[PDB]
Amino acid sequence: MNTVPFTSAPIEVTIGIDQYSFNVKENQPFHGIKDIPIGHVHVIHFQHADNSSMRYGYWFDCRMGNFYIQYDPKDGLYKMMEERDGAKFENIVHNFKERQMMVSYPKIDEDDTWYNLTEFVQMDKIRKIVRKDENQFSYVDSSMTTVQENELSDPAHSLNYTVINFKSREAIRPGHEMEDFLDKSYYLNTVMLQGIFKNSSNYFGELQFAFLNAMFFGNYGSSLQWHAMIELICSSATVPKHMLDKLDEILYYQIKTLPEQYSDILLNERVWNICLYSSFQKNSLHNTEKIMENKYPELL
Amino acid sequence: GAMNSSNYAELFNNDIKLFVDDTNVYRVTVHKTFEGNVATKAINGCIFTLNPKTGHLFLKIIHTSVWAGQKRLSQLAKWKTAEEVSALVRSLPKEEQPKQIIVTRKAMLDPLEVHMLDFPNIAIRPTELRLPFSAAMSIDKLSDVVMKATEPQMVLFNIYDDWLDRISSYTAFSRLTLLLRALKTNEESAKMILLSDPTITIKSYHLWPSFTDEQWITIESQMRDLILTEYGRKYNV
Repeated sequence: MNTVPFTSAPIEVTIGIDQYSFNVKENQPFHGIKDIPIGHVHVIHFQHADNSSMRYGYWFDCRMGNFYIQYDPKDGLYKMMEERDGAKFENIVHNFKERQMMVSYPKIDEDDTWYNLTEFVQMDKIRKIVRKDENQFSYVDSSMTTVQENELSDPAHSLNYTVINFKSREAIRPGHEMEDFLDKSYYLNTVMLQGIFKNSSNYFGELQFAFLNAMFFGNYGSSLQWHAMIELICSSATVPKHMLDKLDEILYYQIKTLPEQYSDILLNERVWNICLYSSFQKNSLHNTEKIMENKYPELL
Repeated sequence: GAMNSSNYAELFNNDIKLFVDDTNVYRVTVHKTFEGNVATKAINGCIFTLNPKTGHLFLKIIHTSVWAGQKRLSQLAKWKTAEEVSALVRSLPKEEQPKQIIVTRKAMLDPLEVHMLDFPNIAIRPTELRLPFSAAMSIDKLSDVVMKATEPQMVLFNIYDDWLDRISSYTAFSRLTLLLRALKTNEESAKMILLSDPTITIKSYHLWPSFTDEQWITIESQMRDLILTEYGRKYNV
């Protein structure tokens, strides 16, 4: 179980750690988060009380280093940093734990939600989507645009998700125009799975990471990416059976975790209705269809 | 974006463009089977691809053999149209290739866009105009060549005959759409108007009769009367 200490909390802020969140008051004696489960990626995220605009946060994996948060009064945000002096860090953490100035990662033992949301998400892949190689953790916020959005403007601050475009030469074989447009199996299995992602695990990982960025930061391009990756599977007539079954589980936990009040903006009516009711895989997502029908029947 | 009443003069500027109409690509007669079920029999169709500035018509005849053994023909017909239009563009010299293709039915947008991926600079556009190009098979010489075809065939026409020697493209297109609108609303009456005077003939190399300017005014007036009448009937007004 690992710890992310906070130097201080000088401004009032709502702090998220994965699917949990705490309100911290201005200059409240908050000094971090302990008992963070080892084995998963995690995200710590922030929304300032005075500007409910720009949610922002850091993806990290405590196995890769000792990380802490420190407010920067010049750039006006909570920044993640790495402490390279291992003894200096253990001493900071132990003092803060002794003074009980840390919240405990509040995981119920029965609860597999975070595992189920991050099953295929790997820090090394995050770091290729979010390019900043001098850090071991990755900053994401509400406003960052994706490579694809940029094509249609600062590249250093882009989300380098895999570009998916159903009306592109990459997606459509010369001479198989109608076939490839109506049955995207070639594009899914040969171009994307065999070619770019190499395996279904890396594809699901990017899908899960795009959803999490949409949910936690309201990142619109991430939402576009999540829906595109779902649609590409559902619009393929030929998908490995293990992928379909895993997809149903992945989407089930995503829909389960989504705030009920955000379904209006994070859920694309066309994609979901097409995927659950018209697509080749209309009958392959039983769990996801059941939770969607009981939780958001208005959308459908 | 979409072509409509507001940007109508764009059709007659000097940027090459084509209208594509797919209405008559997949044509069937519906009939009863011995067992009393219903079945369709396809007949030859055509893609209607028209330069509205010059009148050049690229009539690609769609022979019934293209449907043999195929499923979901009305969907295939859109993609076959898109395939043939793309092949036409590729066959043309670069300086003859269109800068825009306007589809008369929105369901052609995605099929044509996908077939034209190699041509990213050619804009594929819908239109809000209700154009009467379905009535192309009411032009006797076009209907005849489609029905007689025994194999796929492209036939080239000028749908304006020699009118551009005397009138502008805008006026020629207006005459064409009025003629076709009349033939669509009441084919029998429209055709009666066009041939009532046996002394006015159709040249071998033309589609329509050789009316003088004054006779075209009478003809055009007779066509508008036909269209309004029919309309009050259709709607009782």
